[PDB]
Amino acid sequence: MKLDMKQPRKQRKFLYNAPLHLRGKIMSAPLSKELREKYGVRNLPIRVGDKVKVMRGDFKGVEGKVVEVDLRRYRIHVEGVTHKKTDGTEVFYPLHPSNVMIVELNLEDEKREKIIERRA
Amino acid sequence: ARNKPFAKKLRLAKAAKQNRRVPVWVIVKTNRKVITHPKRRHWRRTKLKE
Amino acid sequence: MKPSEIREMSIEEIDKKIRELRLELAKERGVLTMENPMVIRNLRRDIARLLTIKREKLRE
Amino acid sequence: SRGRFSYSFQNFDPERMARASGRDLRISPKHSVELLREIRGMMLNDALRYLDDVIAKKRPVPMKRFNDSQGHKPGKGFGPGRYPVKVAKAVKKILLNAKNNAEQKGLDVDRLKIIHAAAHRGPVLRGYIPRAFGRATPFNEQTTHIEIVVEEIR
Amino acid sequence: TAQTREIFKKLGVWDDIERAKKNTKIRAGKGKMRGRRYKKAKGPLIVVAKNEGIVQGARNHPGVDVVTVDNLGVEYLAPGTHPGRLTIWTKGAIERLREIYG
Amino acid sequence: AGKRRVTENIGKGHGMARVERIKTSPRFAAFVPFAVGGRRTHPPKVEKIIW
Amino acid sequence: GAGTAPKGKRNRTPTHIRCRRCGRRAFNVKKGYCAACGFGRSRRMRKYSWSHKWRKKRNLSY
RNA sequence: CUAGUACCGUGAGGGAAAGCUGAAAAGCACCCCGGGAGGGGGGUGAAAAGAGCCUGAAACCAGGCGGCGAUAGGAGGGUGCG
RNA sequence: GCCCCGGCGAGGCGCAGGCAGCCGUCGAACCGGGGAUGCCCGAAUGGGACCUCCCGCGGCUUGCCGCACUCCCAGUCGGG
Ligand SMILES: [Zn+2]
Repeated sequence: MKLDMKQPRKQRKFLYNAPLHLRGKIMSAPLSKELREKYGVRNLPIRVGDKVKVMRGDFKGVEGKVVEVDLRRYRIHVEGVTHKKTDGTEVFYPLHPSNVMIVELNLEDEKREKIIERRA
Repeated sequence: ARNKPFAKKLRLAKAAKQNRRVPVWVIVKTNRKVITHPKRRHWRRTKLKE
Repeated sequence: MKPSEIREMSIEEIDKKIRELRLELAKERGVLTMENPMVIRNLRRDIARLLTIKREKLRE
Repeated sequence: SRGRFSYSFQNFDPERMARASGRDLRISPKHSVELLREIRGMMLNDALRYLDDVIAKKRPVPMKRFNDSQGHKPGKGFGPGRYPVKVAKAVKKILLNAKNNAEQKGLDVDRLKIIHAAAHRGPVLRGYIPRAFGRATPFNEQTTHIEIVVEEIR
Repeated sequence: TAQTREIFKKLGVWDDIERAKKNTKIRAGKGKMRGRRYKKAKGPLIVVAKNEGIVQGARNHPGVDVVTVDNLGVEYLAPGTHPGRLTIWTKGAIERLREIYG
Repeated sequence: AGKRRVTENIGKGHGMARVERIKTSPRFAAFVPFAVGGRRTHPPKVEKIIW
Repeated sequence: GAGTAPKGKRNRTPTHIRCRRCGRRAFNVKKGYCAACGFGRSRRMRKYSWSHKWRKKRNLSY
């Protein structure tokens, strides 16, 4: 996307009001060195059925599958990243994808294959 | 009995439908940020324009 | 209930389907006063589809 | 649970003391002040007797700070006096709350003693009364907070 | 840029470039809302006769300015009204000075 | 800016100062440079020469 | 006198009702024209330069 | 910020106020009292920051602590001491 | 909110942190472009408006088209 404006008000306005077909791109994450060597790609937009490793925060070092992606709030849900409630129900802790790394992809649609073919 | 023009009757019906409070699920969904709207009106305090 | 199917049909069938759908809508709105709260929405949009495509045909 | 106010009392020992509060009450803070000045430093049961008597209008409460146009009463030591019934009732409710809290903490009611009793002014509820010559003047309610601390004499 | 890096290491101005990098701060005040954050320090100034790539090569070094002789001003030579800036000259630039004298 | 309100002054003999005031419900002072929401006495101007 | 008591004789027919073109209650019912838009008196809109009403309605500077 | 909005005037017209929990709702499980607003115990959180929510000044009110205090005369202070 | 051509590539159902449920891999939501539907008043125009609502005349086949004022070209058809 085209972003050439040195005014923070305009940058943050774009970010807060960006249309949906760009939030997936804004929600990208990097690959592990193995996948990087294999496919020739440094980062990809994230998807639900992906295997994921946490690199920053309290749950540093945990691995899990992605189960939910919210484009409005710019967040994702990971299995195993949870806290308990006053009563005792478990609930997910919402994470940013810039704080996480991909270790196994979900390759069942042809369009992701095309994204890789494109940026490699 | 009491004689009304029809368009006037319809405008009055609209003004009556307008006069109720914000529902409860809107308050739940907004986290107590929307509680009122500016068209509450009591028949004996603020008059319509007929 | 999609244009794929709708455009395979003739006009009389389309009008008949519109008719039955409108009666369904009236009955469902009647019961709604006293599950699946999207029946009304989907019925409305099906009616819209049918009218759009029938007009495409009768115009060409 | 879910309390949003603190106390003016310092050095609270959870082992020998219990607390109680009343918040946002539609009563007179002046009369609250006058009344609490009397039960300060007393035993809980003696204070409950005092309040019963006040309510039944057999014991008057002296007025030493808020006494404009107030008549005297029969008995030694009385200039201005009064009978605040609403305030008595509310204070009685709070005192029973405190007695319960001590009983459940594990103290002994026979030796409970009031060591802190203070009234505070709460938030005002604005109102208006129509006057003559096209005016409208305030007609407001002043609310009251009351705090109480009980200790066990050993 | 890497060749410029090596040349500056051999000449002895890489340490002033490092000072420029290190002495760069986030401002105090409301200029941060209006952009204008990151008050940046000044490094060396390269005066050249003709540009044939050195502008691109040296641009991205923090504090480094590149200018030709025909387009010199006093803000390149005395930032903040304080004169005595570290300057790298060229032979052609000095000959053009011999010609124009200013 | 500051010169959008319509005002009327009360004058001598109201136990009040001679300030220009709005003529509906609140009746707040307006348009003067010591009033809240009024015009500024000596604002910056683009005519000014900086060169 | 002239104050509170004459205010009781405001139960007659109103001087203005709603206008079909403008929307507001300024249509003079006995003369047959609107005092805000000119309906019944002119095809064109009432629009004076000394007025602030239309500028306010469009959020314009004076 | 649900602003030319609410509201005022028969009308021409006049015209407000109102921003901020927390990294994450983890937005308070369970117990005693109370007709109930709610209070007291217990819990979440790095921190109650508790939705009457960032920080939280002064005026003003109450309580506690210290000094004085019912034979006594000046715009409430100044100098010197106890 | 309905349809079609392209883009993007899995989620989506406005401000708006809820419940119950639906749409989408036959490529959605979203974005660029092009179409359909588009109640009443209003220049308001078949005729009337003290209440954004009422009352008609022709022609065709219950549904459709025409029917204001001031003019031009014409001419008892029409086109502007
Ligand atoms: Zn009008």
